[PDB]
Amino acid sequence: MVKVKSLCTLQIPEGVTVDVKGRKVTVTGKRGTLTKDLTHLQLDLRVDKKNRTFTVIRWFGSKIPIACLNTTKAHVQNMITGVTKGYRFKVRCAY
Amino acid sequence: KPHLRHYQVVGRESPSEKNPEPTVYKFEVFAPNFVVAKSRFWRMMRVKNKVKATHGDVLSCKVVKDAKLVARNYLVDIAYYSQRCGYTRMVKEFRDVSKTGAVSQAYHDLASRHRARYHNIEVLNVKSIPD
Amino acid sequence: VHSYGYKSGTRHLFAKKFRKHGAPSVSTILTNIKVGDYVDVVADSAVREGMPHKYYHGRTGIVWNVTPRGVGVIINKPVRTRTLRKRICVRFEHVRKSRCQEAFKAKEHQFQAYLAAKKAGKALPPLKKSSRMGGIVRPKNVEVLARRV
Amino acid sequence: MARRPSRCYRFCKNKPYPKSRFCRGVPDPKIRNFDIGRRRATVDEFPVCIHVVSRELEQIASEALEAARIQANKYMVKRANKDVFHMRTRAHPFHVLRINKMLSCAGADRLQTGMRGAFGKPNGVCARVRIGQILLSMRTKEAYVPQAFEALRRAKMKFPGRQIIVMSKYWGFTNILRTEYEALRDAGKLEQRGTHCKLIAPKGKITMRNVMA
RNA sequence: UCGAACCACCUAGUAGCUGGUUCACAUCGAAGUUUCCCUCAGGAUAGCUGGUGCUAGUAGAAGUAUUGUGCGGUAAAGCAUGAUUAGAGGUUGGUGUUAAUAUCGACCUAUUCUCACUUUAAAUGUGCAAACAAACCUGCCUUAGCCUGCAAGGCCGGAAAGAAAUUAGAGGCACCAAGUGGGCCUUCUUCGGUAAGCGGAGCAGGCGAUGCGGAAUGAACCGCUUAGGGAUAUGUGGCGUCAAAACUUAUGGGCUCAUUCGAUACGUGAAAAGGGUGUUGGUGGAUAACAAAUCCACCGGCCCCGAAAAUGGAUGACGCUUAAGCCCAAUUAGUGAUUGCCCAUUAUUCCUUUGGUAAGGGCGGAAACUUGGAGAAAGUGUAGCCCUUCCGAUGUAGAUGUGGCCUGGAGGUUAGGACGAAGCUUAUGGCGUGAGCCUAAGAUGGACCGGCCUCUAGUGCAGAUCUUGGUUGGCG
RNA sequence: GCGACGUCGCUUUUUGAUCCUUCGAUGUCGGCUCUUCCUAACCUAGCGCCGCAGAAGACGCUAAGGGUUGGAUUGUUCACCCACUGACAGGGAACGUGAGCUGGGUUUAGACCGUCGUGAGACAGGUUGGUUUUACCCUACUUAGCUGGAAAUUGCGAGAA
Ligand SMILES: [Mg+2]
Ligand SMILES: [Mg+2]
Ligand SMILES: [Mg+2]
Ligand SMILES: [Mg+2]
Ligand SMILES: [Mg+2]
Ligand SMILES: [Mg+2]
Ligand SMILES: [Mg+2]
Ligand SMILES: [Mg+2]
Ligand SMILES: [Mg+2]
Ligand SMILES: [Mg+2]
Ligand SMILES: [Mg+2]
Ligand SMILES: [Mg+2]
Ligand SMILES: [Mg+2]
Repeated sequence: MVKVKSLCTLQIPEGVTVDVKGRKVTVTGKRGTLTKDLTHLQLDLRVDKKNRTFTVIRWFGSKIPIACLNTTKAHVQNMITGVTKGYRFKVRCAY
Repeated sequence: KPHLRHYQVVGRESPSEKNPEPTVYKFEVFAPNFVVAKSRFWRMMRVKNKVKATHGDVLSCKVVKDAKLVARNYLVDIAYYSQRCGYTRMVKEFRDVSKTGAVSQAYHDLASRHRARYHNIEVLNVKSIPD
Repeated sequence: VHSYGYKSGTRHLFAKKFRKHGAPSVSTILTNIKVGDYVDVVADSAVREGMPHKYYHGRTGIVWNVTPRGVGVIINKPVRTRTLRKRICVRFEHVRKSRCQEAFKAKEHQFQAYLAAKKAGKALPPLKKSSRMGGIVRPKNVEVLARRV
Repeated sequence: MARRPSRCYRFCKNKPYPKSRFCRGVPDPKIRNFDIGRRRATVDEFPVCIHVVSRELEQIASEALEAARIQANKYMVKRANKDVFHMRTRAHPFHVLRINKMLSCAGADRLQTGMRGAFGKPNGVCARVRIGQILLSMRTKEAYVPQAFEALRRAKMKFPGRQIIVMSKYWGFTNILRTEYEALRDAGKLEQRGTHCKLIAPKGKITMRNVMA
């Protein structure tokens, strides 16, 4: 029924700094800044050191509690990347 | 605190006027009472031995003592009945302290997910697991 | 209520049994009945002359009358709130000498002959032994039971 | 829509009525060609003989098994051959059926028939299934078994009620397992009879002294 | 007034039809079935029931088992009387063929498929018997039977005891008489019908005729069955509020998110397959590679859709969702063996009544510190002769009893009344379970009348589209 | 888009049963009039999708919100045409609706006819003529007033968005 699988980790290099305050994430860089919200079941966001590691542990787990962990992993890396690299969007037409 | 103690029920078939020394049958059943142990003692012999509770006598039912209270693993080969897929067996390896404890969780798991209750449930091989 | 004749609803009742048909016994002709003994009024067919009504078939009762070739049998009939001692007149072949008392005919025959043997008699030969009591039973084959599928 | 869709006889609220000295005007069922395919077929040909046994006490009419005699049949050619399959039907519509047609015109309206003179007359025939009835048995190779998980479901959905495939460990019209069957041909335990065969049992008779004179 | 006027009379015409039929309590208490009937809206007859009984009645007892001993042919089963039939191919007809060939029927075979006919083949049933003459050791008589004695009948004495359970809540008849003779529901099974909240049955239970307790609600279901009270404890059902009880249990095992979740049976049935690429469970079978783990097939739902109506809208309401849902468990918390807790016309116990004619004991004078009774009378019945003891206590139709109630009058007796009788009024109390009685007080009444024992009847009224009188609403 | 064969859920303005309620009276269809309700969507409304280039249709889903006619013949319901229209959808409300109307059909007593019957008469066959009572009562609604009222008339009882 219920089990545990693993833990999720992200490294935070120079040029990017992440907080943990009110369990929310602040990521800044040298090309832009962005902050948002990533709450979910058993998903308590705690950043260990200021520039060491973004860790998000859950203690319970099932198909739904575990199909929601690594989406914050999909939504924390692009915080750290967009503040340094950024992704451009292009649009075309025809006539 | 876990109900459903473990009973050691043994019995001949009222010797005999025919065979004069029928083979003794012993088996261990988890039950709330011993009246419920004998009730399910005379269901195995009525089926697995074709012996009635009338034409036989219970030799010595007994309460198994215990194991030194310490956590360990348990795989309980359990066989239930239901209109929900009639007569399926199962394994459902539990991790409780005593055999009484784990088989309790076995019943409270089947009645939880298959709604199969005490009399629709046979048990076999309540053993332990090292790893 | 279209048909209620003297022989209604009695196909299987008067029908002879399987592979035993034909003439009645020579025992049933050589029986000996008195006024007073008991008789099973088991109406057999293949005689078809003197069979009683259906009702009096599993019934046993006193012989109040023994004519030359007709036994007269009283039989209790629970009519509605009382039983009638019916007085049926059948022939002998529809009659067995009823065992129904060998249960104590043969009991008090040897039961007294040994109560006398136990009271005065000549000697008291030991009889049937006790039935239900305890015992330290020694097994001869162990076993268990889990399942067979 | 003019004939009751075989549902008002899904329960044995009535006796069985046999075609007998009782009923005398019984009509004809449209299911006739029970067997289909290789016909003189020998017995060593197909390894698998799966049954199709029902589950409940349903009652299917003469109109759904008759297409199962064709529906569960036809899908051979589209994914197999006819001569590589045994299509033998193993039932018959025995229970002759009555019918009461109310509201006659000879008389008045809505007060002509006050429930009298209103019993049955022949209309057709249906069947009584109880738990454990074989609808349509199957014989096949190994490379032809999963064929009629469709063809059956093609005709299992022509039926009133449901059904299942019964994977078997028998050698068809015999009482022998497959694993030991390859061993019995090694010692020739079983004989042949045409499209079927009979088992030489224990208590063998002195008659078949098959050894050289 | 006319498909036979009107008046009076026969005539109070007859009505198996409709309506009504006047007090109390107590003791019991049913039936809608049998047969017969121009019978089926009714009768008669049995059964049911009451009263009065008679009688030597632990027996000629039993909706029970045991033991023996009979009986049976339904369930299941199985296919000979039949089947039902096609599948493998080969005597008998017709025929399409070139003495060679089939062809379908009949047949021939191993079968087959699934049914009514088969068999001492159930369960449940039911018939019988089971301790003082049923066996004996004997002895009569007429001998009926059969050629002295057997056996037989009507007898009989000498002798006989049990080393078929229970209740052993007493057996047996008899008489008189009602009421009922429209049942319905239900369990189990089952005939007919498309079906039914359908018709017809068998069995038992109910309702009727009956409450109480709770399934929100309901003649019937679940408990329990019923004199008036108190307490203790339960039953069914419950314990989030309504609502007494987990003041939301220290609850434990899992399950469940449901854009109408789900949640007390029987109410009627809720939802049928079907699938999935869904959440949880299980089995068959790979890789050690998915795009250090990842597969190919299905079993199982909870759950998603499939699915829908018309006043507004129902788990009963709110509401509940890390439950107050579901399935399992629990019952003071893995510390040590019991009743977590709340509710009854039930149970237990305690008083009180009342009946049983239920048992007893006194049934005319003595003492335990204060009075009551083992001194209140020989008695159906009361304001009981007195104590005390057991048990039962509902009830429609009906029956019966009452030292029982009441009205008018008679024969007796006792007695009132102008110092106020009947009557009448009632926040006039009391006292009787009640019918009712008695009292007081009338800024009522004015002249008759109460108690008791018998007698007597035009004797009790809420209800008849009652009758008569009067009033009233609507209504200024 | 459906159609072989078929089947399986749910359907009432359904064909009949059932005999449960009503026989000391629930007054008969259809209309008129008026209100409501449902969606299984007829129209408009929202995308969707095709052998949907424009045009124009095509299939589908979402939505009860609004809209859904005027006539001829028929007592009609239905049906049929006529014509408009964006289209003239399908239902419930006791087959919504007579102490509201109407009285055409059912509708009796008159009469004629057809068949039937010996006849009186019968026909659920046709034709014609044929009562339609009562609100002044309670509530519902509709408007029209009046007056009490916070322990919703009471305790002094005490709570201020
Ligand atoms: Mg059978
Ligand atoms: Mg009996
Ligand atoms: Mg009751
Ligand atoms: Mg309810
Ligand atoms: Mg109490
Ligand atoms: Mg829980
Ligand atoms: Mg008088
Ligand atoms: Mg009078
Ligand atoms: Mg009066
Ligand atoms: Mg009156
Ligand atoms: Mg109208
Ligand atoms: Mg007009
Ligand atoms: Mg009003």
